[PDB]
Amino acid sequence: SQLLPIGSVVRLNNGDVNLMVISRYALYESDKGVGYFDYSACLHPSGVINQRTYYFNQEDIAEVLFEGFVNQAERNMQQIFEITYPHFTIKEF
Amino acid sequence: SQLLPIGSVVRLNNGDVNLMVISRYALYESDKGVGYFDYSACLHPSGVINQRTYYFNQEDIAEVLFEGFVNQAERNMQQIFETEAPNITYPHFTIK
Amino acid sequence: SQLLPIGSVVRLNNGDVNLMVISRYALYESDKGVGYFDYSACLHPSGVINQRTYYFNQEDIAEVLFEGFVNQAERNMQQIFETEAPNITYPHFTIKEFKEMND
Amino acid sequence: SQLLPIGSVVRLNNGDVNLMVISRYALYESDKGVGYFDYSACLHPSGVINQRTYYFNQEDIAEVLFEGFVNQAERNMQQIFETNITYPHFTIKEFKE
Repeated sequence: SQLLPIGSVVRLNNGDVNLMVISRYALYESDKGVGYFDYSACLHPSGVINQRTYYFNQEDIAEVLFEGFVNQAERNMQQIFEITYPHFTIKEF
Repeated sequence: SQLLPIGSVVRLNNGDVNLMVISRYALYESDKGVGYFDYSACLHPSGVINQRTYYFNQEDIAEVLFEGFVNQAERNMQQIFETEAPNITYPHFTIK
Repeated sequence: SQLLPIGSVVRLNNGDVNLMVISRYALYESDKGVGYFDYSACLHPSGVINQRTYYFNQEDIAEVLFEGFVNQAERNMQQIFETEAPNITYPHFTIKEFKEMND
Repeated sequence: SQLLPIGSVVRLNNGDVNLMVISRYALYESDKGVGYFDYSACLHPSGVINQRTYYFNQEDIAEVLFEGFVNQAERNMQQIFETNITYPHFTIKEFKE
């Protein structure tokens, strides 16, 4: 249960806007190649109003402002969670 | 605060999946033209791992399983949502 | 038809790159709330190889280099633009209100 | 100098709506892995209003209703493009859902 559920609202260590988790273990094509982050996020509370997705990891989260829905499906999902692509950092993003 | 905040999880009438709200007053273009749906959502808890985006209105919601975050940023958008709601020129699409 | 159709390539005032309109009346979430710009734009001719989106208003266009497709679908949308333009409740953001990159 | 420039509005085979080219040689992640298409596009004339992105190849185009802006920058880019992504070339079948 190390990963946050989707809908969780967080703030990064160096950020003035709030993000909301929309996926876990999201892939990201980059100049180095196709890697993976821990989370993909949108801007809160505007939401998905464009194609701009934000990527970060748990180390980048400064404060979990709110945690998403955690029913038995989310509990079973994180159990299945516990990627061959490289692990990217926000600097790479 | 008539519209649910993003991150809320609901289920539509005769719906077989749990949908998590990701945007509100989402514009949708069809063959008829361009209209708006009250909400936009993705699958929970799988999330936005693809691009299968779901669109519905408030009258299509059967059960509100979870309510999203409500901070001061969300409260201010709800102030805009009251004045904007009766002034939306875009047509209102439906699921039917 | 005050707003340009999507695909229009313009150069902004004090600009350093070419931008193609990819949306009209785009919402922008800032640290001072959510507002709207007249256009959102990507880079020309590179396109959307990354997510470095540009935002501006009609008063920021220095020169319109190219106009996009104008079909009946685009004409039907401009019919909604004229009526909704004095009815947008969202606050009108300006480029000066934020960091003016590539400007 | 064969790829359509950005801003080109086309209709695909059995395409119920028109799409505007927003980028060329775009990577897309499928079950097989990371593959590339000839084009990535948004809906027309709504533009990029969400995270939805439409990917297709040149063989899927039924009609080019309109071609985007072409200048020496686009000509030099097409010359550069003619001058291979080392990725599998995906088809519109990878987008089953």
